[PDB]
Amino acid sequence: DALFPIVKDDIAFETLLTQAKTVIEQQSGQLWSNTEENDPGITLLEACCYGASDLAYRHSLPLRDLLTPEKQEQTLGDGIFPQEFGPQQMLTCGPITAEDYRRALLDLHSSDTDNETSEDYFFFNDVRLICEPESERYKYWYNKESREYSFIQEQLQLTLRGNYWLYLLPNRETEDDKTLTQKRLNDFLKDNRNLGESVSKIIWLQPVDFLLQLDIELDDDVSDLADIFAQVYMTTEQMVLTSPLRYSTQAMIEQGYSNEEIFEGPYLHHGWIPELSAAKDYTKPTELKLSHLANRLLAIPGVQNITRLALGKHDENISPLADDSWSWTIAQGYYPRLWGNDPLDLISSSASPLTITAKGGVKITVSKQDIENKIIAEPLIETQPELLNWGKHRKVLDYYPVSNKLPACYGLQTYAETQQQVHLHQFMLPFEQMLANGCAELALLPKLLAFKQRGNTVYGTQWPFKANTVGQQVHQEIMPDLIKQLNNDSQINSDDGIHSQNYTKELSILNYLLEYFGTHRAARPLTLDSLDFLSTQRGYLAQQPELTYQRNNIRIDKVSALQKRIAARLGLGGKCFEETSKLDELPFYLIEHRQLLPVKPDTKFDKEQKPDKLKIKSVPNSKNQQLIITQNGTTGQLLYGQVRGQMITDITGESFILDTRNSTALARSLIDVQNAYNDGNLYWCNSPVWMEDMDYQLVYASEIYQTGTENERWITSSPQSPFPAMIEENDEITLRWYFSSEKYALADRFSFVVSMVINSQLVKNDDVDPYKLESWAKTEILAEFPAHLSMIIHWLSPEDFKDFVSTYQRWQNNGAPLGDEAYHVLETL
Amino acid sequence: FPARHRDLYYRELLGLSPRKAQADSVALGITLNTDNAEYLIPKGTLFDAGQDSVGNPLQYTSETDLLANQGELTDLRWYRKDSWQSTIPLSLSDNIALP
Amino acid sequence: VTGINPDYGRHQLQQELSRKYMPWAEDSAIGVTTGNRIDYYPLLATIQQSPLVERVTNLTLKKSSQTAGAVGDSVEAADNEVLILVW
Amino acid sequence: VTTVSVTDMLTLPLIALGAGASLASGIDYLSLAWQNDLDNLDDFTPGQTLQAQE
Amino acid sequence: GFKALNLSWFYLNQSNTWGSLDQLVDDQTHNLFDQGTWRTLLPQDASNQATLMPTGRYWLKAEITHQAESQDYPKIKGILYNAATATLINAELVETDHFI
Amino acid sequence: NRVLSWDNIVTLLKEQFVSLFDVKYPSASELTKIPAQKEQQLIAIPDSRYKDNDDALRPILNPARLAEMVDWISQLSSPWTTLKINNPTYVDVLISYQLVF
Repeated sequence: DALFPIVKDDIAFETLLTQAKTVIEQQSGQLWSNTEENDPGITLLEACCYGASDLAYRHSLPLRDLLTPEKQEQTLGDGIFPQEFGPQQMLTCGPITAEDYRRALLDLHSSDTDNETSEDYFFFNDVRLICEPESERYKYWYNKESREYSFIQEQLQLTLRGNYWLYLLPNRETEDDKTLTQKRLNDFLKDNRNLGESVSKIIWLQPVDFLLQLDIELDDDVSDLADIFAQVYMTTEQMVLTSPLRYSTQAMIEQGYSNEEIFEGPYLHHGWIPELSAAKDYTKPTELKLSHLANRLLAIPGVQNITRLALGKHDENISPLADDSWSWTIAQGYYPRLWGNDPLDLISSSASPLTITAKGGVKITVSKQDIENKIIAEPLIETQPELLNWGKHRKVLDYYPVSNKLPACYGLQTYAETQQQVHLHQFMLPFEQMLANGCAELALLPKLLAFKQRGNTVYGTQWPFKANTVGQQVHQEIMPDLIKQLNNDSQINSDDGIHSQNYTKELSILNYLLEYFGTHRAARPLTLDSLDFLSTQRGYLAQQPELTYQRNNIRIDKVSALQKRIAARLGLGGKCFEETSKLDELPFYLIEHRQLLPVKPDTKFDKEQKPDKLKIKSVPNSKNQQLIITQNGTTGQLLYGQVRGQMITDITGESFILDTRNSTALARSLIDVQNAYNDGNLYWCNSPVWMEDMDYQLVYASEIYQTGTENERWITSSPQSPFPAMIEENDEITLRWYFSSEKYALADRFSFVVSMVINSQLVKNDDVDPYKLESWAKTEILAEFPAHLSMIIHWLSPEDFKDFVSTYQRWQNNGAPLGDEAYHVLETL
Repeated sequence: FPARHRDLYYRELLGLSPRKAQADSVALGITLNTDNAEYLIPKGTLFDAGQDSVGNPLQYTSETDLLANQGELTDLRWYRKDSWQSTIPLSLSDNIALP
Repeated sequence: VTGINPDYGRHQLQQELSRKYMPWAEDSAIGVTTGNRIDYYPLLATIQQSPLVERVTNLTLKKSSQTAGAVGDSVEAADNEVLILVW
Repeated sequence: VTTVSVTDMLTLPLIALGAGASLASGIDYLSLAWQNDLDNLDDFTPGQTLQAQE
Repeated sequence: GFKALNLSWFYLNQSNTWGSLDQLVDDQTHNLFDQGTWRTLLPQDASNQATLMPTGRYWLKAEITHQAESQDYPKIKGILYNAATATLINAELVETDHFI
Repeated sequence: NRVLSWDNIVTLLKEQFVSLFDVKYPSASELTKIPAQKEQQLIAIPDSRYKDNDDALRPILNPARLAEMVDWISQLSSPWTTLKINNPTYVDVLISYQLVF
């Protein structure tokens, strides 16, 4: 990685001096003919030739060393490239496919985080993600006349698309205790949610004891008995409940895989899963085939023959297959568990279904502890991020002035007092500056090619001389002017403002670096801010690993990767590329329509009920209060997000908690409901109507706009009346007003729809046509837009945009809860 | 340095390498000399395809044993549904050859 | 196995089993039991080892005169008898 | 292998001459810098020790 | 090919009939779906004197379940007798234009 | 190696299948369609060398080939998407010019 062994002959002082003398001959051969060791011109040139050789030697150092900054700068946990740019983050991707969710969920481990118990195990043996079945689809009804929406069935049918059913097949330790598994699963599902999709149901498969009757005959010369029992149980357990096969990165390399396919799919911390078992369908009874168990058992060393392989006592959940002697049908929602709760105890029992016989008629019995000892534990794989560790920082930046190499007879060693000495010092100064700049340019290399935390300078410069030196004293009065020029010629932004050539250079470097990841720089702005535009591009490059890994991920109170990609492509709004940008007033916002819907509730609670216990608590260090309601016989029947406009927040035990923050009405009539509870006449139920149709306020435009006839009036958008997002010409209107034709209400508006609220100040310009410009922006964005999504454009005046920003920020801060802020957000669209 | 910087990232950190060449396959028909009723050509027999442009010889390896004989496919005919119509695309007793 | 014609698969299985359980027929090159017993499950494992076989769903062995045995029933031979598989 | 001690106002070519005097084939200033892992041609201080191989 | 046809193979025997041949067919074309090898053993009772087809040549007959779409049938462009498959060796020493 | 955007579909399909000359996806005017779209529709213009018909100017791929493309591309997509690849609908554009040679 060092150029020195290749170029060590072209860097030498003699080679460079020969080239310099050739130029002197060609250009000034008839005026400068004496070029021996004694010529004063050559001695000055020879010194500069040594400096040129020294500068070239610095460039021929190892590549990794030149990319390493000073010790005080090297960030912890990084290397030549930051940690997030490793293969585990740049070649993988977040779970997109149903199979990807299988891989990501199977990687969960009990030791991933801090734990309550010291048992190391994988939570699930198998999972299966499917779309929500058509029969149980999320349906809701619109009333033709009442103009409202209800979950209870001329009413018309509407369907919400995007919903997953998660079937979980737990392991043995997981079935013992599920509290830790449930908590970790909820955290994973929250942070791995795709745009427009959610898990509407979690199903746990129940175990059914599968008592297998097995008769095995041993060879006459068997040495170890407990070992054969361990092999038999391990082989049989795998044949019934085959576990995923994981490998470390080195093992996958040894198997012949390449890094292209090793880091494929989601990033698994506990081993790679190249091949998975065939995905089963858990919406109907499944099959269990054990015909090959004979082949595997006979392959165990020490096992001679098998005399019986059949099923013992089984309940109705297990039934024999049709015409298959060694296959069985497992009822829907159930999975086969081998030999009950404690297998090894059953084998060691006198009534063991497994019978081992040697020497024709000798029965073999082994205690449980011996079988436990012979069972080995699979080691825990843990793949850490790959790094190219820091090299050795090298003092390339250090510069030694070249006038110090001249002999003492030239007068440059003592302090200058005559005109001749000063003139010689001034003659050499531009050449020392050029050599020093080359040294400073090479020292700037780690910052020039940095993927993140880029600087303000594009060219390396420095002052050649140090303090208390002969050279510094001579140039004392000229240093401020030259240093000012050096800064001007190097910095992108200075006191004078934007340097156009330096600005263009920075764009080219960013575009070259962006081409590493298959993207490119955005077009130069025409009506935008130069500094803001640069922030978009630098943030685009710096967050490349996160942006594409989470290409389809959305979380509450976090700027989605889709919004960042749109901003980067258009080169607008660089404030969104830094975390905790909750006060920066982004030029546009993205809203997921599905977030403004309630969870479909149970049909039991449609009718009114009376709570069996009720209390009010005030949260500490805040003015809000929580209303706690307790009703019996409701375990596992109430869900978070269940919905006037009051949402259930907690499901702790048999009590659910409402919050006064989400509803001002609750914060006002808290005494009245308390009084209603006191006399026992407070009733709660599922909301018969959860959200109504949209009707707009009537607001008249200014007189200047009123250029129509007696039957023509102009209606303007108002802060109390948002502009309709679906208005079409020649549409009948009924006077507040609404659309007489209700086909707008029949159209689906929540399945894979995103709303983009944009400030209208951007298009406020004399020479900008908003409609032509808007069409161009959609064309530019379309290439990188998700295929299964639709976007709605909302133009907002600079005044009501602030109100939307204040409301949306507060809504997301609270956790995106349905309520006054959420319903206000719904109205604004 | 820009070229050496990208190479270090792709090859050393990400560990990616260019793909190697893929070997091609051919189908060979064998005609036996008139004095052999049957011959066995074992798997791994080498066949010559000449040389490339630079002069390196080209060789191919048989993949499966072949039990050749003196026969030859000569005729090919079929009929189809409509009644039924028949045709003879190929025949060696006649001078009708496949297009 | 998917893509294999059942008649071709059955024909090849007959040749493989005849070679295994009638060693004297194929130029006597493999040392195999001298036609003494035919065990049910070792025979089942032998059938499923063929690359063309995916899974055996049913197996039955019936002697020349005796009734067909049940699942897991082996076949014995007299001191002067040698068992031969037939199809 | 020979070892040399750096004194005041010494240059890399001068160190090579002194160090390379005992060596059979001498040494050049570039080779001497590479063997000592110098960051530049002046990356040494008085009192430091340098080495020169064949 | 575009689809996997339903084929049944027969051979002309001395009894002037079509004896079944499916038990001796080693089809690597996946029922006339893609290019490949095709090997069979000619039965001992095959006849080249039968009057069902022109004499002097042994005959094989394939029966195909009729396909409604005429474009689903494969486009045969040649059949090789006494055919084998060969693969290049020392590919790393060959010029690139040969592969192109 | 995953499909989320239109560019991802075009890039991955052209890499995998050599019979494709170009793949078209809907214009930007349909991304604002409020009723959304259940099926994502692409247009595959095949290379004339791999056409399944006689006309070189209007190549047509066999439906079996298009089915394999849909199956392969669906394996790298979200389960809530339905990608359909169809033969193009060719429209003649009559061009007439008056010329001086």
